[PDB]
Amino acid sequence: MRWRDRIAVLCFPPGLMLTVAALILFFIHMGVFASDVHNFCVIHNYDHMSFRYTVVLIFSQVISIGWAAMGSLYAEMTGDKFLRCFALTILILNGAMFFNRLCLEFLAINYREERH
Amino acid sequence: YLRTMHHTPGRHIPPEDWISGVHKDSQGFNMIKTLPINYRPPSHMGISIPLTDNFY
Repeated sequence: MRWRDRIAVLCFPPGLMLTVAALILFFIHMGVFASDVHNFCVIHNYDHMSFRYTVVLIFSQVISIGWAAMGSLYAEMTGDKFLRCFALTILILNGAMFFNRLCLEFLAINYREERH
Repeated sequence: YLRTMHHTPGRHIPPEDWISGVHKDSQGFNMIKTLPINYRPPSHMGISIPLTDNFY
């Protein structure tokens, strides 16, 4: 019960701030990808997608991967095994989103607009 | 009834190969494109979201 009481009073060791800041980003991203794969597939509507924000989505997903990496090592530098088995997934978790949000792009490539 | 305006294509595709459709660009490129049935050219939105109302 000591562990929570300390950090309840005051701020946090560095690893917790970054890592959790990628969990919200993982959800904020999980929402949008769901709606985009919703509209592309179920209601088969090609209007209510991204393609107005196709860059900020990808940019953030780079941050959401990088921030997990920096936060992970701090936990592993501290060595707390609870964090160690925790963050490593969050690196691979957000690694799943990036490789999925990237295949939704090469799928909706003939459905976005044109640039060349 | 005789005054008109004409555009020379400038491509010089022979009629016989135009019927054939495999005329070669001195390299191997196809002069003539055979459109798929019920083709409609794309719209502004995407190559796969047509809205023309004209059929080819």
